[PDB]
Amino acid sequence: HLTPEEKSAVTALWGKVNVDEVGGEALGRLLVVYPWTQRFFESFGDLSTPDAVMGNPKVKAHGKKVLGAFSDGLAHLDNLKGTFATLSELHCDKLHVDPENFRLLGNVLVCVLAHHFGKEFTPPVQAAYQKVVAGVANALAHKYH
Amino acid sequence: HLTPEEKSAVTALWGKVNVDEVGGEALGRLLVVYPWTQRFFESFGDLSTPDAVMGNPKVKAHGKKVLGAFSDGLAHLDNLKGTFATLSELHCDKLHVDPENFRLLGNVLVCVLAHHFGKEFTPPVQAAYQKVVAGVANALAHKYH
Amino acid sequence: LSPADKTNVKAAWGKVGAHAGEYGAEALERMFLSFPTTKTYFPHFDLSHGSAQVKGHGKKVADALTNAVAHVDDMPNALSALSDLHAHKLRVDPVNFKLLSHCLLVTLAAHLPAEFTPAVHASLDKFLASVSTVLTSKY
Amino acid sequence: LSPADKTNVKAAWGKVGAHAGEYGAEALERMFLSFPTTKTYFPHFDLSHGSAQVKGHGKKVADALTNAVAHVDDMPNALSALSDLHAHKLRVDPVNFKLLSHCLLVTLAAHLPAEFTPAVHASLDKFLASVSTVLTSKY
Ligand code: HEM
Ligand code: HEM
Ligand code: HEM
Ligand code: HEM
Repeated sequence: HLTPEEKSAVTALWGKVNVDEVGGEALGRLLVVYPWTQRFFESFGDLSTPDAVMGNPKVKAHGKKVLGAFSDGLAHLDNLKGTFATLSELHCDKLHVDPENFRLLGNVLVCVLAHHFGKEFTPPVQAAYQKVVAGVANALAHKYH
Repeated sequence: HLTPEEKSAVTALWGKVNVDEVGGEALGRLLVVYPWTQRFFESFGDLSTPDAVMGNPKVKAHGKKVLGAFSDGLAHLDNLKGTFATLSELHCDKLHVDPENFRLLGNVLVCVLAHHFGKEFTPPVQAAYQKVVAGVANALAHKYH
Repeated sequence: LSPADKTNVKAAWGKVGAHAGEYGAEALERMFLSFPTTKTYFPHFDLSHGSAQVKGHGKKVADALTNAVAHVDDMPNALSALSDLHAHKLRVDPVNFKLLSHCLLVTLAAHLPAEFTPAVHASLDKFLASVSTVLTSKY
Repeated sequence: LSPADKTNVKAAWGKVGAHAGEYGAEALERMFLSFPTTKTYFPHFDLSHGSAQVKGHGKKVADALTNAVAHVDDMPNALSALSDLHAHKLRVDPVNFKLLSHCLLVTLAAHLPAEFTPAVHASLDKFLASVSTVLTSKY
C-alpha cells in the first residue's frame, strides 16, 4: 500500500520515464546479471556478450512490452492482482518462471531508474518504487500461491 | 491443492506422529541448521550447542505448540488463510520473522518426518507433505503480501 | 565449511557406501514428484517410477557428490566441468539446487536414521549448499 | 568470481574514492526506508535523516568494503572478525545482506552513471554476494 505522497512521487517520476529504452535496459541487465534467465529467451538470437544482449532488437521490444505491463500495473495500484491474472497464468502455468526472478527483475528496474534519474531518485522515491515492484511481483506470482 | 488420495495418505501418516517430540525436534533442528533463527529465541536459555538446543525444555514446549498449529492447519486444508490469520499477524507485525524462515521450518519438518518414518515416508507422501507445508508457509506469510 | 563440517560430511557420506546410486535416483524421483517444474530440464528423459534413465542419472549425481566429498577443500577446481555444464549449457535456476539438496537430505534422513543427527544434518546442508554454489559459480 | 569481475570491481570501487562514507550512509538510509524490518538490528541507533550515527556506520561499512576490494582473493581471511560479529553476536538474517547489497547498487547507480555499465553492475552484484556469504559463513 502506498501513501498519497508516495503515489504522487511515483507518478511524477514515471511521467518522465522514456518508455522506449527503460524496459529494454532492465531486461538486458536482468539477462546479463542473472544469466540463467537467458534460458527463457533462447529464441531472441545472440545473447553471448553483454553488448550483444543490450543491442538485441528482440530484447528491446520485449522490454518495451514489460515496461508497458509495469505502466498498466502502476495505473491500477489497488487491483494489481486482477491486473496481472493472465500474465500470472502465462508466466507460471506456461513458462514455468520461478517467482524469485520477478523480484530480481523488479530490483533491476529500480536500479535502472536510479541510474537514469540520479539525485532525483531520492530514498523516499526508491522506497515507494520498491513497494510498487514488490506488489507487481506478488501479483505476478499469484498462480504459485 | 491436495488430491483425495494425497489427503488420505497425509492424515494416515499424521495419525502416527508423536505430538510430544516431533515439533520439538523440528524446532531444534531449525535452530541448529539455521542458527540465525536463534535471534528470535534468546529467552529460551542455553542454545550454544546442538545438544543444549535439543535438550532445551522451552524449545520442546514451543515445538509442541508449533506442531499443534500444524495439526490445526492440517485439519483445515481448505481454509489455511483464515486458520493462520492471527499467527500471521503475530509473526509479521510483532516478531518480524522473514517468510523464508517459514519455508525453512517446513522443510525441516519434512526432514524430521522422513527421519522418523523411514521407508514408509514414500516420495508421493513427501510430495503431499511438501504441498501441505508450502500452503502453511504461504498462509503464515500472507501479512507480508 | 568449518573443519567440523568436513569431518561430519565425510563419515556420513562414507556410511552411504554402495547405496549412493540408489539414493541419488530416489532423490531425483522425490524432486520430480514434489517439484514438477524441475522436470522441464529433462524433456528427453523417461521420468516414470523405476526408470533406468533416472537410475543412471542418480548414479552419476551420486558419483559427483562422492568426488566432491573426496575433494571438499578443492571443490571449485574438482567440479569445473560440472559447473561449466550446469551454468553455460544447462543454465539451471539456482533454486532447483536447493530443491535437489532438500530431497537428498530427505533421502538420507529416511535411509540413515542413526547417522542423521542434527549436527550431521547441519553439516550435510552446508556441504550441499557449497556444492550448489560451486555448480552455479560460473554465472 | 572471475578475473574480469575482480578487475571491474576494483576499477568501479576505485572510482568511488573519497565518497565511500557518504555512499555507505546513503545506502543505509535507503535500506532503512525501503525495508523497515532491517531497523530492528539498530535499536540503540538514531536512524533519522542526516544522523551522525548513520554517517559513522556508513563510513565503517564503506571502509570494510574497501578492505574487501583490496583483499578480493583473500576475503574470507580478511573479513574473519566481521563475519564473527555478524554471525555470532548479531545473528543477522542473510536476506538482509541481499537488501543492503541492492541498496548499495542503487546508490552506485544513482551516483556513478558512466561507471555503472551492465558488466560493472554484474561484477558488483557478484562481489557483494561474495562479501555477504563471507559475512554469513560462520552460521
Ligand atoms: C517481473 C515482472 C514481469 C512483467 C511485468 C512481465 C511482463 C511480460 C509481458 C507483458 C509479456 C508479454 C505477454 C504477451 O505478449 O502476451 C511477457 C512475456 C514473457 N515473459 Fe515476462 N514479465 C515479467 C517477468 C519475467 C521474468 C523475470 C522472466 C524470465 C526470467 C519472464 C519471461 C517471459 C517470457 C519468456 C515471455 C515470452 C513468452 C510468451 O510471449 O509466450 N518474464 N512478460
Ligand atoms: C512455519 C510455520 C510456523 C508455525 C506453524 C508457527 C507457530 C507458532 C505458534 C503456535 C506460536 C505460539 C503463538 C501463541 O502462543 O500465541 C508461535 C510463536 C512464535 N514463533 Fe512461530 N511458527 C512457525 C514459524 C516460525 C519461525 C520460522 C520462527 C523464527 C525463525 C518463529 C518464531 C516464533 C517466535 C519467536 C514465537 C514466540 C512469540 C511469543 O512468544 O510471543 N516461528 N509460532
Ligand atoms: C548437487 C547437485 C547436482 C549434482 C552433483 C549434479 C551432477 C550432474 C552430473 C554428474 C551430470 C552428468 C554430467 C555428464 O554426464 O557429463 C549432470 C547432468 C545434468 N544435470 Fe545435474 N547435478 C546437480 C543438480 C542438478 C539440478 C538441480 C538440475 C535441474 C533441476 C540438474 C540438471 C541436469 C541435467 C538436465 C543434466 C543433463 C542430463 C542429460 O542430458 O542426460 N542438475 N548433473
Ligand atoms: C555489506 C555488508 C556489510 C558490511 C561490510 C558491514 C560492515 C560492518 C561494520 C564495519 C561494522 C562495524 C564493526 C566495528 O565497529 O568494528 C558493522 C556493524 C554492524 N552491522 Fe554491519 N555490515 C554489513 C551488513 C550488515 C547488515 C545487512 C546488517 C543488518 C541489517 C548489519 C548490521 C550491523 C550491526 C547491527 C552492526 C553493529 C552496529 C553497532 O552496534 O555499532 N550489517 N557492520
